[PDB]
Amino acid sequence: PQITLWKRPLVTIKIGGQLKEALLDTGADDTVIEEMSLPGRWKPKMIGGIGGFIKVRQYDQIIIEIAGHKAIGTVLVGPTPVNIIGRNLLTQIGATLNF
Amino acid sequence: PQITLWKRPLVTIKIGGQLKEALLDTGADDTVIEEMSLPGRWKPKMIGGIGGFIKVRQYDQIIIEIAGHKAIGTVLVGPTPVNIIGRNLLTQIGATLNF
Ligand SMILES: CC(C)(C)NC(=O)[C@@H]1CN(Cc2cccnc2)CCN1C[C@@H](O)C[C@@H](Cc1ccccc1)C(=O)N[C@H]1c2ccccc2C[C@H]1O
Ligand SMILES: [Cl-]
Ligand SMILES: [Cl-]
Repeated sequence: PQITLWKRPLVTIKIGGQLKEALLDTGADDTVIEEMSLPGRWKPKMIGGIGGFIKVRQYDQIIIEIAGHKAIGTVLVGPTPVNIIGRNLLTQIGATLNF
Repeated sequence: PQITLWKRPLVTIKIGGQLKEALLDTGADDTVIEEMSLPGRWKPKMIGGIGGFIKVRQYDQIIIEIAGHKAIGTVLVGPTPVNIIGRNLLTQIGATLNF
């Protein structure tokens, strides 16, 4: 689809068997989801936002369906105020910014 | 252009006669620039992201060029970690996300 930017570009995702709303975020290097369980091993990470850093758990090789499009990649889980689809997964669904 | 997301979507902007690097950020509601001088009066604003909030100075009706495209709109100034072009100006220049 073509998504305009008049409002936040929120879409439905499926991750870990769960449906969530998430933001398509070209400024985000990484994908960051609110607290949930994911399978496999994880390691801690600190990631930096405009207001400082938060501690997250990093899970690799996680499948996500983003507005109907499947992708696999690293997903960070922690106390993010909104669920964020970052560039590591936007690339996989073929998302571009156009003007 | 059509900008892919394999790398950060950094572009050159022009504000106050000077060239700066800035991030095209669909996840940002507003545009916020590192400390610089802008004309006129400012209003207070708090902006929140990952990690919490920062206090910024809001300047309205500022002339700004984004990757060659002319805009006139609200620019926030404050201790942002990187210069960010958000949706208020991305809409002005006609930007969309496409996949
Ligand atoms: C991986 C992670 C998510 C941590 N990345 C970011 O937060 C980066 C940080 N850099 C910076 C960085 C920090 C440390 C190291 N390298 C880089 C600047 C750009 N952000 C990306 C932003 O798009 C993230 C959004 C998230 C958000 C959206 C809505 C509500 C809450 C949080 C963001 O912070 N957006 C906010 C935002 C942004 C600008 C202006 C106004 C507003 C309000 C709000 O829309
Ligand atoms: Cl990845
Ligand atoms: Cl591509």
